[PDB]
Amino acid sequence: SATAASMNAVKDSLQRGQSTIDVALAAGDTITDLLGKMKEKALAASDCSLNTASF
Amino acid sequence: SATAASMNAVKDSLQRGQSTIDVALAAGDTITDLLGKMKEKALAASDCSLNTASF
Repeated sequence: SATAASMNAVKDSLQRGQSTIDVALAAGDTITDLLGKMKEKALAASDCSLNTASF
Repeated sequence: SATAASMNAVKDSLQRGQSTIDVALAAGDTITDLLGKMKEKALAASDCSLNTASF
């Protein structure tokens, strides 16, 4: 029964790990969206027929 | 009959031994419970992802 109590202690560490990885995943989704937008902006800025004001 | 009286003297020593061992057993049960709790605490403290404040 001592071992079963120890497993009761293990579950808390696993739950904390779950929470940490969830936060990381949310931030990562936001970052991927921003990276797509940045790629579009960089593609638009590479046009050679633009004014000095659009660049 | 002298021997029977002597046995009457023996029974008291046996009863005192009973009492002493009973006290020891009660203390031992408490100690085993505390040892289980200590094992759980030591297992929890070995997690490498804890803060300086939880340790």
